[PDB]
Amino acid sequence: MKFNPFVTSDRSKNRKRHFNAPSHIRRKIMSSPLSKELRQKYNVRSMPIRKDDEVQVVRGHYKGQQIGKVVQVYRKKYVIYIERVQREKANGTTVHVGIHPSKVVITRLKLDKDRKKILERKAKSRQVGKEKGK
Amino acid sequence: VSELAGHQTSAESWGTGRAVARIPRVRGGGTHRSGQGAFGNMCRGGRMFAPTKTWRRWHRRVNTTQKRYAICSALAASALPALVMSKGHRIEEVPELPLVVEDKVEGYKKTKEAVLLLKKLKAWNDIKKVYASQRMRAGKGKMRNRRRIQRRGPCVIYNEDNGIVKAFRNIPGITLLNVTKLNILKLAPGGHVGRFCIWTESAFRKLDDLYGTWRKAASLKSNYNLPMHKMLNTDLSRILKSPEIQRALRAPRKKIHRR
Amino acid sequence: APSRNGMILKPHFHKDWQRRVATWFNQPARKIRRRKARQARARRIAPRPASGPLRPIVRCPTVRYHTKVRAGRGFSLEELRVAGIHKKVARTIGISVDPRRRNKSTESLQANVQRLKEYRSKLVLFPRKPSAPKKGDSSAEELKLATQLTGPVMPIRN
RNA sequence: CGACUCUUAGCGGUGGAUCACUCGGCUCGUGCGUCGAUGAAGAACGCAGCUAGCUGCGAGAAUUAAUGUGAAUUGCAGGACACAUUGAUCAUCGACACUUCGAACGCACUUGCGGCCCCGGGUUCCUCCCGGGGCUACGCCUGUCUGAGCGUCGCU
RNA sequence: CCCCGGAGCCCCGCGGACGCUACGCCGCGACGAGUAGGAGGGCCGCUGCGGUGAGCCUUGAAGCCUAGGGCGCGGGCCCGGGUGGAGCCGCCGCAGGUGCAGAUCUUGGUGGUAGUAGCAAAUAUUCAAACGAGAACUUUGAAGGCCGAAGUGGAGAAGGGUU
RNA sequence: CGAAAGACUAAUCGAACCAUCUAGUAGCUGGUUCCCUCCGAAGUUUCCCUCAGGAUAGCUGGCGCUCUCGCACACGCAGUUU
RNA sequence: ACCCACCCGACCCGUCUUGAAACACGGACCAAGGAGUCUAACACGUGCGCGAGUCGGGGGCUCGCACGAAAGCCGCCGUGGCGCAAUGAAGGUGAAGGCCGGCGCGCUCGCCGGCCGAGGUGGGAUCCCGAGGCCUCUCCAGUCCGCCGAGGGCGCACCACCGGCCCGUCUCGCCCGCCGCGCCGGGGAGGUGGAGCACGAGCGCACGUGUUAGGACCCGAAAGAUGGUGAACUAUGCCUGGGC
RNA sequence: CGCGACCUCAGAUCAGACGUGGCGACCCGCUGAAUUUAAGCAUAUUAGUCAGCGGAGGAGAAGAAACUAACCAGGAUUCCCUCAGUAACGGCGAGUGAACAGGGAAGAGCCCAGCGCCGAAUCCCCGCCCCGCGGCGGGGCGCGGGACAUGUGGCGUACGGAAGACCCGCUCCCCGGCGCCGCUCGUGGGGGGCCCAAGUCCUUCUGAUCGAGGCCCAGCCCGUGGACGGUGUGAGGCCGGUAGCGGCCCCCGGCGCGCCGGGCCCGGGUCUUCCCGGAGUCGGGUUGCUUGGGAAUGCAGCCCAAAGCGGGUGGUAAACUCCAUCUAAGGCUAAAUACCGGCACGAGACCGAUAGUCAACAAGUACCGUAAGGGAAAGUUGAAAAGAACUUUGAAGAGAGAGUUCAAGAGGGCGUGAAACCGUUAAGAGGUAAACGGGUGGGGUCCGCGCAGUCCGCCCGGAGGAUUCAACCCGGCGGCGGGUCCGGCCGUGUCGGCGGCCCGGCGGAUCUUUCCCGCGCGGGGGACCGUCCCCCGACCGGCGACCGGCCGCCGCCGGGCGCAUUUCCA
Ligand SMILES: [Mg+2]
Ligand SMILES: [Mg+2]
Ligand SMILES: [Mg+2]
Ligand SMILES: [Mg+2]
Ligand SMILES: [Mg+2]
Ligand SMILES: [Mg+2]
Ligand SMILES: [Mg+2]
Ligand SMILES: [Mg+2]
Ligand SMILES: [Mg+2]
Ligand SMILES: [Mg+2]
Ligand SMILES: [Mg+2]
Ligand SMILES: [Mg+2]
Ligand SMILES: [Mg+2]
Ligand SMILES: [Mg+2]
Ligand SMILES: [Mg+2]
Ligand SMILES: [Mg+2]
Ligand SMILES: [Mg+2]
Ligand SMILES: [Mg+2]
Ligand SMILES: [Mg+2]
Ligand SMILES: [Mg+2]
Ligand SMILES: [Mg+2]
Ligand SMILES: [Mg+2]
Ligand SMILES: [Mg+2]
Ligand SMILES: [Mg+2]
Ligand SMILES: [Mg+2]
Ligand SMILES: [Mg+2]
Ligand SMILES: [Mg+2]
Ligand SMILES: [Mg+2]
Ligand SMILES: [Mg+2]
Ligand SMILES: [Mg+2]
Ligand SMILES: [Mg+2]
Ligand SMILES: [Mg+2]
Ligand SMILES: [Mg+2]
Ligand SMILES: [Mg+2]
Ligand SMILES: [Mg+2]
Ligand SMILES: [Mg+2]
Ligand SMILES: [Mg+2]
Ligand SMILES: [Mg+2]
Ligand SMILES: [Mg+2]
Ligand SMILES: [Mg+2]
Ligand SMILES: [Mg+2]
Ligand SMILES: [Mg+2]
Ligand SMILES: [Mg+2]
Ligand SMILES: [Mg+2]
Ligand SMILES: [Mg+2]
Ligand SMILES: [Mg+2]
Ligand SMILES: [Mg+2]
Ligand SMILES: [Mg+2]
Ligand SMILES: [Mg+2]
Ligand SMILES: [Mg+2]
Ligand SMILES: [Mg+2]
Ligand SMILES: [Mg+2]
Ligand SMILES: [Mg+2]
Ligand SMILES: [Mg+2]
Ligand SMILES: [Mg+2]
Ligand SMILES: [Mg+2]
Ligand SMILES: [Mg+2]
Repeated sequence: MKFNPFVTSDRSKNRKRHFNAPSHIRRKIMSSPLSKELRQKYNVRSMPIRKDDEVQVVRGHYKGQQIGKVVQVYRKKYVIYIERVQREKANGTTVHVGIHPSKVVITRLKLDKDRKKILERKAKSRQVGKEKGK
Repeated sequence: VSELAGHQTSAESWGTGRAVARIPRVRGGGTHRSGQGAFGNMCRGGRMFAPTKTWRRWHRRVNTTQKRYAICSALAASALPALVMSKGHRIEEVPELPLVVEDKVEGYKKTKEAVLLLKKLKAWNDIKKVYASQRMRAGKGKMRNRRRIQRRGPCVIYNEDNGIVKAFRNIPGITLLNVTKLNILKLAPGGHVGRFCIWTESAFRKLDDLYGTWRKAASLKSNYNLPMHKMLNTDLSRILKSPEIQRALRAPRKKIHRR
Repeated sequence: APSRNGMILKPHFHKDWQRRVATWFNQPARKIRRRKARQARARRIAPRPASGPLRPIVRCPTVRYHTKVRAGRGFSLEELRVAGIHKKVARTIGISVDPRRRNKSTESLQANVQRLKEYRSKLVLFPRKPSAPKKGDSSAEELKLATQLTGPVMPIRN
């Protein structure tokens, strides 16, 4: 259960919170898991997906073991566009098909300074909890 | 329903003589809502017949002995495998029905322990059946935060939380009670009498101190004892084919004289 | 119209009463709020009784109640004078004082002096500074209790 | 058989019931309990690269600064930026800013007429002229200055 | 002059239904109009809640439609097929904004009336051409007509507000 | 307001219009939602500023209780008659 | 169950009405909506708990309430309500009687010892006792078991009647009492008013029906009241223009 | 005829301050109806209610007795429960209607004028310096102004107070700063930020899964987390969250210690001598409203108009008289209490687009009205726009093919798509309008058959074929039932232990203060009674409350038995 008497557990409230979410908050919502490989290395479950990570689509039609680079992040549409994840429209023009970030797995991160410091913060909290549990 | 609901219009009846129908009709304007039908419980817009009030007598208060009588009745039938099995609880492989346990079970701080306990005691197959029942609710309570529904599980009466109520918490189905604060809403859910519980020896000792035996007061509920029984020999089959009674009955006329 | 036997009864629902119906959906929320606020006040007045001040014993008025005895509002001045507590100080040690109480009979007076005497015996006046001057009790009766007294202080039992 | 009419069924229309959804209501509760001449509420008129409405803002006008965040915004354009840099975008909001009416204040409501001090062009204080700036409501209190009275006195 | 773990049974007292949800099951008689009105029973029906069905459901829920198959005195119900595309029901309790043909009822929709009434105030149109997919109606030219300077002309006021 | 018609006062005048008191009151019209089963009326009484309504008797239903004995072994009651 | 045929039957519903197929009203058709509710108070019935009691509110103690604004507990458990006592306008008064023996004159009156203790008549479900049968494969003896049972009893509830007691009231009477002897206080007999007593039945909770007060089954006036908006139409006055 | 004091008055765009409007759920002061009820109506009622005006605050108002009472007396205000639908009012009709006591929530008490003493000992504003400065303050210094004796400040206010003499005991309280230490209850106060568990494992459905079985180890992992939401269906483990006395960073609060700057020489009792109270107010008369308040509950106007052992109250007018009880005509005060407005949250046996707010949407919008005001309708393609390229007919709208989609029998007002009503297709009928009830017939539509439906099941007789038995013993296991209650555990009624009784506790208006402790009372012992527990023996219900042996019976497994048996099959 949730016991904190200031959170909500109220369909209408959670959905309204979700759909009318502000960009910086959507960043967090649009997170996606690391590959087991990276999960081992960084000590982090998942990361906020970003403009030019390398990525697999895990479920759907485009479900496949190819590793496409991310193309853009349409936070309004809760979606990311990926390199070869696309479909030919009526008149031949390719159109980047949206995939939801959570149905995707990050194989290669785009590491900047800030992304580096984020991963350092998440790994540290994870190991504090393991120390507290032990 | 709101006070102003339905009456926020100003609407007069065009009286008789206009054909139409003597309802109050919205006054003036160049809209669809003009010369309509206000206030009447029948009209669109309108005003529900006998709008519901807040001061409906919601709460309902019950005599204290009666409340206790119910709670004794539920306890008494938490024994009786038949009444527990009939109430659905898969209590087939459980070792003894007023199921009482060691008081390390106060100790446990992890679900891990609490589940392992339930599997040794063979009470897990109730929890298993709780998982099996988890399904979506029928209809409008879905859109009002009652979306999922399931079974009631094993009760677990404890005497003191030394950690226990944390341990049994995520195990779906389980409700934990204090002995000193029992509740008929939980001991007889659905107003239905049986329910598999799991006692802690510390708690299971305390019951007689709480409720008082037949020749001893409550000694904890000031002025109380058990309710006395109306009839003692419940098995009437043992009565009716006794020597004493069948001695004194005419022989049963049983021929069938048809027309 | 009345029909065959019944109390010819007068209800008072002729004014606009539904405009002034007062529901009680508060009450649980209220009861808690008081209770929190109560526990806070205890914690603020740290070793002082949660109760309040000590209050006198007092008989009720009228032939009806007469026989019973309650807590009164505060100890009279004569009762403080005889006990030998300066009225302005008595407030500072948790002794209720009203000054509007007469004192008719000497049976009610000596009882209420006895009360204050007893209070002063079983009271633990802390010194102003941790450095200990006169009046202020020993650090023994201080360490062994900086304890609050639950319930009414020296309760009256008829 | 013929047309037409009636009945039933199939399929198609018309129409939007039903069912299923719900970023809305309705009710009960909790905490706090804050507007204004330092110009409120309300109104007006403005402001977007393409924008009418809703919203958001005020000639610094879909916002400036700051702090937090850490790559977008995205209908299309265009762009920026080096996202190893105060740094996109959101959020917060303490600095800055805040057109005109409005208690509404120079007097009027035409958006009309003014007065008084200072500044720039205009002069070379020559007042004009133009532009900018600052004052110019009523009531009232504490003081201040100037006064009034065959009001009550004193000295001359 | 004996025992039913065996008389063999139309009566069996040694143990007892195929039957016994004892709110069950069974037998005999009698009777059955009904407004207003009253009461009982509804395994009749609607929506939500506590229980409960190791219920049902993308291998197809609800709803909808059906010259298909049935049940019930009836309220109603169950199955088949179609359509649909995401939830829904049985039982035990509790709860109610719970069942429509009518209210010159309310809101929305649709007919017959009906291709009917009707498109009749103020004399008037015709020929050719152009454009154009297309001309009774546009435009140009030609003719014939009217308003007849108290104008069907030429300019404002108010009002409109971009005409 | 009226050279007077109760005329006119924004299609409204023998008392304008708007919002509220207001869901104003109504012994009077109208309507009042599923099935089966069982029982089943009254339009007469007295009183009433009562006569298109109430009250009160009556007539109806429901709940019962107390007894009775077809369990070879009955008292009481009647829209009769003697 | 779809269509068609034929014989017989068969006027359109709703409604008010003594009477509706009516030349009585409402109704073109379909969908959705649409009217005996809730609160309070009373009464009776029924179900449950406890019972001369019962009671829960209000308050408090136990939790951040996930379920909890629940659940539990309280010398508050009873301040208090209702109930356990009436009757009188009130001052007030306030439900026991009998018997026996003795002492006062047994005076159907006054005082002292013992015994019983809510009176009696009729009817009363039911219990109880029970003469006597009625047999047993024989003549008698003879405990055991029934079945019935004439006859006789205790008699619940309830009903009818008669007694009795309490309060009010009247009438008539004769005695008692003492810190205060008094315009003091107390009793008796016989009527008569009382929503009385005569070995208790209530309290709380729940459902039902009925009756009310509330918008009170739903729809409906003509009116009434408070506070505001309009003389752009029109009525009349005035100012300033125009026209014949 | 001047100059100077003061008094009363003006004027300043004089210096510096304040007030004005809004909101209005709650609150305070006025004002104040009528529908309505009374079955009519006028008093009454509706109601001191709606509308009207005024003014506030986070609450307001009230409040420290000119009180209750009549007691063995209580002791500010507010709130709840009760008092109580009571006392009372009332065309004594309809109807209306309090208070004290009692129990709670809370709890807090104070200050002037006066009377007096103190060189006005007081206040405001200037100006210079040091600190402090986003709630203009401290300290110092100025012959720098003014207020003030027509009275400022200290002491002091009815609970008495002052001044005096000696009885006693001793001396911390406040603020302006500047630091510093412990982050100080939802279990680290408040705010902000950023963080923290476990499967996309197998197979298999599916357009997509989130669905269904599965995952040896005791049960895939995690589980203080199986709330909720999102993600192409239904997800504890995909993502955000959720749990946690979990983490880190900011900021702010609140309280603890140190230093400085100031202020501050601040008691009590005892005896004496003094001191003491709010006027056009009380009170009366009155008229009008108001109240349950009745020969006047409260408020008013007008007239009269006080006193000081007085005055007020003491619920029936007055006189006499005793008692009781307060101390009016000046003021401040947190708390429990209220809250349909606001900001910010949480929840629901509520509504689910004719509902729920007028308003799920560009709604107080469009639109109407001169104006006050009135006031709608209107949600849904799909998982994704993949929103139909291209070919062709047409001036075009419209089509026909093609394509996308799981589907366009989802085509931009597009989920589902009822009925009325219409078009057509098929079938059937047709001069008494249609339609209907009952009864048959004919035709259709499908549905069940049968390409014999002769339907099964027992038992038996015969005829074929095939496995191991049953019957019996033997060994093992399990179950039932039984009495000898045999032996022991188990418990009901009784009796014995007075044995638990102090190693058995509660309760008691039983007793005792021979006791103890604390102040005749409280607490604890100590007797006593009632109730609940140990020891063994005896009798009895030997009770479903169990064990152990023995018996009898049953069943299963395995041993035995090979075939006139016991099965299977046709
Ligand atoms: Mg509505
Ligand atoms: Mg449904
Ligand atoms: Mg208290
Ligand atoms: Mg058709
Ligand atoms: Mg619609
Ligand atoms: Mg019948
Ligand atoms: Mg009927
Ligand atoms: Mg869907
Ligand atoms: Mg409802
Ligand atoms: Mg209809
Ligand atoms: Mg024509
Ligand atoms: Mg022109
Ligand atoms: Mg009129
Ligand atoms: Mg109505
Ligand atoms: Mg009438
Ligand atoms: Mg009957
Ligand atoms: Mg009539
Ligand atoms: Mg007639
Ligand atoms: Mg008819
Ligand atoms: Mg006729
Ligand atoms: Mg009519
Ligand atoms: Mg008609
Ligand atoms: Mg309907
Ligand atoms: Mg009853
Ligand atoms: Mg009645
Ligand atoms: Mg009603
Ligand atoms: Mg009306
Ligand atoms: Mg009138
Ligand atoms: Mg104001
Ligand atoms: Mg009337
Ligand atoms: Mg009437
Ligand atoms: Mg009238
Ligand atoms: Mg009144
Ligand atoms: Mg008002
Ligand atoms: Mg105040
Ligand atoms: Mg006062
Ligand atoms: Mg009081
Ligand atoms: Mg009462
Ligand atoms: Mg009144
Ligand atoms: Mg003075
Ligand atoms: Mg989930
Ligand atoms: Mg989901
Ligand atoms: Mg996670
Ligand atoms: Mg009055
Ligand atoms: Mg008197
Ligand atoms: Mg005040
Ligand atoms: Mg809609
Ligand atoms: Mg709709
Ligand atoms: Mg709506
Ligand atoms: Mg819909
Ligand atoms: Mg739609
Ligand atoms: Mg729809
Ligand atoms: Mg489809
Ligand atoms: Mg579709
Ligand atoms: Mg559609
Ligand atoms: Mg849809
Ligand atoms: Mg045909």
